[PDB]
Amino acid sequence: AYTNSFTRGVYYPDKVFRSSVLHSTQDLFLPFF
Amino acid sequence: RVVVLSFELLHAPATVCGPKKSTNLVKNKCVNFNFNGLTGTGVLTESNKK
Repeated sequence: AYTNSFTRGVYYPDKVFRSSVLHSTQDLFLPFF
Repeated sequence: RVVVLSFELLHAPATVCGPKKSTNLVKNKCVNFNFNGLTGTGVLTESNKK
């Protein structure tokens, strides 16, 4: 009936390449767990 | 008769571009570049950024 979601709801918010950086973005994401 | 042309700012590879002709590319030199309307000055080099 129901299960526990996990770290699966993460998508690339845009098409810009970034590396070795922690980037803060606000978008419509699936809440963890 | 009204037609409003809505332009969606570049983010992805562009396919509908203006009449500006391209030129050849020169590496390892300070150049004034314009890539699909994105402008700037700098030296263009080879990279390992995947």
